[PDB]
Amino acid sequence: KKRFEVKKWNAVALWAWDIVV
Amino acid sequence: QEREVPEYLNHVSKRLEEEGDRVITYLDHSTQKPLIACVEKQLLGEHLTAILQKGLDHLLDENRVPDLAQMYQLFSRVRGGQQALLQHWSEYIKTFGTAIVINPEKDKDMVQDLLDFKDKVDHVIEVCFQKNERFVNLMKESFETFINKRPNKPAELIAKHVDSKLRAGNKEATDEELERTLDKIMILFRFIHGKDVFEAFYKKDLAKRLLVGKSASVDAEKSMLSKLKHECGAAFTSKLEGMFKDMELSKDIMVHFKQHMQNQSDSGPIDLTVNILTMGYWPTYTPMEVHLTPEMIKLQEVFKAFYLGKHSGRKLQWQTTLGHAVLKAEFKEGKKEFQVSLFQTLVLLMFNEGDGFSFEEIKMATGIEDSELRRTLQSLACGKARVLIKSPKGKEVEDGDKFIFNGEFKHKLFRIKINQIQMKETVEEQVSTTERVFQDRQYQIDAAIVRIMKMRKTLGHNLLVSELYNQLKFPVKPGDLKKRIESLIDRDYMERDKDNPNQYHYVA
Repeated sequence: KKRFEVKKWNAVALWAWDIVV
Repeated sequence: QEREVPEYLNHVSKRLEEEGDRVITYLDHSTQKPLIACVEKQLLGEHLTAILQKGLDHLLDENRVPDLAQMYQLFSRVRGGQQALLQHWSEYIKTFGTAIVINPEKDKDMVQDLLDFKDKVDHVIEVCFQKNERFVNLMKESFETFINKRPNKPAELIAKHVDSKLRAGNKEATDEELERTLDKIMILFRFIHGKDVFEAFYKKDLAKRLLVGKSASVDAEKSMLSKLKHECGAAFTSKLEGMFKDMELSKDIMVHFKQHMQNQSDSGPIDLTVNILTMGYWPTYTPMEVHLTPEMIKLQEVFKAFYLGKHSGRKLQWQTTLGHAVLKAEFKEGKKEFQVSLFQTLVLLMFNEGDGFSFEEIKMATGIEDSELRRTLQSLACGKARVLIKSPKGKEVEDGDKFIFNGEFKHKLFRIKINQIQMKETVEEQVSTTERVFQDRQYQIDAAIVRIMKMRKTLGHNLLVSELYNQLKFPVKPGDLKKRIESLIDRDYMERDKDNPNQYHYVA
């Protein structure tokens, strides 16, 4: 369909704090 | 004074061996021992330095294990010659180790040479010194005295080489050697000091190893967690086990999401994958301003939706650039697949919608910062331009990149893995990953000195240095000692005792 057909997006990330300091 | 030191040593050897049989046949046993005492004084007595500094280190560098064992005999019999052996050869250890790490122009090869000198001195102990232990004492003392002097050239070069040994090749399939050379890593770099910079860099290394490519072995990393747990604090290997537990949490979320799309029956080609982590046990990551194709933003919102469940108390701060991804690539003369990085994946995403973009909206519609995007265009551009083609050629790059995506593309393989970037890093990336340890020792030494003065009120500075050196896994500079003295005075835990920095008190 496109010049790169999207087979895989993969990521690493962080889940973040939510409690007051 | 005529023959060489080894020649004279062999002469001494044979001439002492002559004097036995003189007694054995005809001369007297009770004067054998006076005879050898006198003769050994005549040959080896009073010549325990001019034989034993040069002709020691000369034949150690020449490493003639026969004559090294010969002199080990010929100076383990004698009156005290092994003391001269230990001192001259231990200074030889210090200097012949010191001929590695003090060289700032020769940092491409440091770790292998350190391994080599370690191996050589070990072999000279185990045969040329016949597993005597005094030599081992002088060895370890000399090594640590040496590497207390440069802490943060080695541990970083050592970390890079540890990661280099944690790579998955076709050449190595015996991790036993990598277990044994890993044992040499632990034992030998216990001589190497400044282990907090190695420790944080190993967080960076597991990040760069999981996040692109694959590790040398599962048991290799498990054995390293168990081994680096030793020789440091037991709160110094909490982050690493936290890494592998966070990886197991992300895999469990993966299983949960795949089961929750088992009844939705995915048959589409477009994939989303986020391995989520906590900031307590990992390298810290802050989002940088980058531009994402809006369907990825849709996937970000889907990621929010599946993110908000399962121990809510969770709130987005996402990363969408740090991974690597497999992609099929259209060209002429065949359709092969790329294993590429997100910095380059965005580049390739725009080279679907059109061919003909230029570095202005390549700067903009990616959004990518200059430091990342230059090195992004140092991969598959600045040379080997058959996918991307960049108008400056060579190492030098100017701001005028003009792109037209190429129809032509040739290679003999499928799964075209051209991805240096994320298994590489930049100079100021390393420098900044060091400064996140530099003024991170501040609270460490703050806690240590407040506990010291909460324990002992008076302590001179030349003893504070020693208690800190006892307590910590890195050597603390004299500058940082002034830094913590002044900041403790700023926060009222020190008073200068007797109006000089000779002594202190814990009064505020």
